[PDB]
Amino acid sequence: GAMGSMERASLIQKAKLAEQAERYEDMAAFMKGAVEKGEELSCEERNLLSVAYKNVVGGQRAAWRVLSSIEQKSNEEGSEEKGPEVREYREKVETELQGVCDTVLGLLDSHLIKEAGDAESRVFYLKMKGDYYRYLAEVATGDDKKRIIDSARSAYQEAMDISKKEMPPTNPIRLGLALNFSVFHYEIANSPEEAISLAKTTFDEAMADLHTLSEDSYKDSTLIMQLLRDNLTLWT
Amino acid sequence: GAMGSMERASLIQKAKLAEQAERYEDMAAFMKGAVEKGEELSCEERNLLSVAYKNVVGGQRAAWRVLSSIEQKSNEEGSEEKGPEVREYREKVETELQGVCDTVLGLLDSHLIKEAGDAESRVFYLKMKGDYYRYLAEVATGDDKKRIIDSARSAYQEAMDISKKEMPPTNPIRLGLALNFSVFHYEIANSPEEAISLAKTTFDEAMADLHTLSEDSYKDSTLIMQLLRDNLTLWT
Amino acid sequence: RAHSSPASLQ
Amino acid sequence: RAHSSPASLQ
Ligand SMILES: [Ca+2]
Ligand SMILES: [Ca+2]
Ligand SMILES: [Cl-]
Ligand SMILES: [Cl-]
Ligand SMILES: [Cl-]
Ligand SMILES: [Cl-]
Ligand SMILES: [Cl-]
Ligand SMILES: [Cl-]
Ligand SMILES: [Cl-]
Ligand SMILES: [Cl-]
Ligand SMILES: [Mg+2]
Ligand SMILES: [Mg+2]
Ligand SMILES: [Mg+2]
Ligand SMILES: [Mg+2]
Ligand SMILES: [Mg+2]
Ligand SMILES: [Mg+2]
Ligand SMILES: [Mg+2]
Ligand SMILES: [Mg+2]
Repeated sequence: GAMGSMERASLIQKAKLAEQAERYEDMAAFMKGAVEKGEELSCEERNLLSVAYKNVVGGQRAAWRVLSSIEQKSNEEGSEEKGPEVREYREKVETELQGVCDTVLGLLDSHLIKEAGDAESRVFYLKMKGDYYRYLAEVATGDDKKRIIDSARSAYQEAMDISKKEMPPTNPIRLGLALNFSVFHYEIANSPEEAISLAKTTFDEAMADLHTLSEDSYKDSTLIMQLLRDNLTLWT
Repeated sequence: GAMGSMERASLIQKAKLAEQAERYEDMAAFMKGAVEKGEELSCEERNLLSVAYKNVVGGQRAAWRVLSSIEQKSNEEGSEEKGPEVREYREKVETELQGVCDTVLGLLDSHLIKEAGDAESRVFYLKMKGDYYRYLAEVATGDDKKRIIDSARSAYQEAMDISKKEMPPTNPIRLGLALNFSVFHYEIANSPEEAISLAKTTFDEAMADLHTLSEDSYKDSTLIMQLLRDNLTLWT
Repeated sequence: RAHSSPASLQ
Repeated sequence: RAHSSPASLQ
């Protein structure tokens, strides 16, 4: 690995610099290197890993959506033939997106999840597994689409089961998981009613637990609750 | 070259798709491939080339400035020692920035400038040469800083001489050249008075020629004139 | 169109 | 701090 000769602590420090610089591909490469040292990640380090890859895949998802839209219009009646280039370039971006998702899934499988025993780490990694299978599902069109969807579902469900047993309903990881699983239901699984029910239940259970929280925790939780509400508004 | 097997027209078409997708590194790679076909570039194609590399180098310049600021604070009295990592990563970004600038300068030298005979193309390429030497000068600290500065100056001056002889004072290329040469004087060459004089003269000469222009040309010219004014406001 | 979670959670 | 030209000029 290109990062094999760099100290763990140096990789972490450079990931933080890359974040400040908005160099997210570098940030991801540093954090991959840090994971590949083989030690478990701290809470802060897990967050750095997530931020890095979320930003990398987010640029790719935004690009893919623009290209897919252009390709779809090219396939309408009365659209002039322009050759293979739009499909080719959409495919290029898609393949790179798939490669990033595969990289993340590979880190989780080798060996982040298997060593994650505390709820906070295990749920966070299983949520990430669901997320990156969801990003794969957003572009999937072939024979394995059902299996990709199934993999996302399974990871999210495992995470949900742990989070309900082990975390308060206000925990930001639990909230963000439920938020993303609701988006999966709505956008991927053709289950808008399930999406809406999960968002409602999650929001209400969190509301009932806010009284237990410090001011700072309250802010963290209410931030994610607001996203649940925003989606409910969009969906109902 | 990775683009050697792709049709010229396909590279251009994909550059335009990459622009829409905000995939500027891909856009630059497509346009490099197009230049390397060996044919001269049209006005539109020159603009695509410029947009692509301007956006790539702009992300690198923004990152470099963030890292340089962090490095400078680390060198203040009472700052704790944190090791070589900030210098190393600033150097990494700097080297990649230098490589992009070298790539652009190489395209201009092999062989865009030598085949550019019309004022519009020649001035545009000489302005680009000045710009990318200016970006090199922004990060230069060693024995060749003076020569890098000299190279920027020389390219800009050549472009200025042609543009004054061959273009109206409202031409957007002439205006953008003069704008950038003024920024060179102010930020690179330690010549604020020259910067201010050039911006003033350029603005006033353009104002006196606006009456000759269509509505659409008027809009193009006045856009660049406003940048000259904004800099004058910042500098005076 | 929907909002998903921020990357950083704690 | 100063403004430089846009990339696209015509
Ligand atoms: Ca219903
Ligand atoms: Ca004076
Ligand atoms: Cl990046
Ligand atoms: Cl392609
Ligand atoms: Cl799973
Ligand atoms: Cl609504
Ligand atoms: Cl890019
Ligand atoms: Cl580095
Ligand atoms: Cl020159
Ligand atoms: Cl002022
Ligand atoms: Mg070590
Ligand atoms: Mg037709
Ligand atoms: Mg075509
Ligand atoms: Mg929060
Ligand atoms: Mg050909
Ligand atoms: Mg101290
Ligand atoms: Mg250190
Ligand atoms: Mg203009």
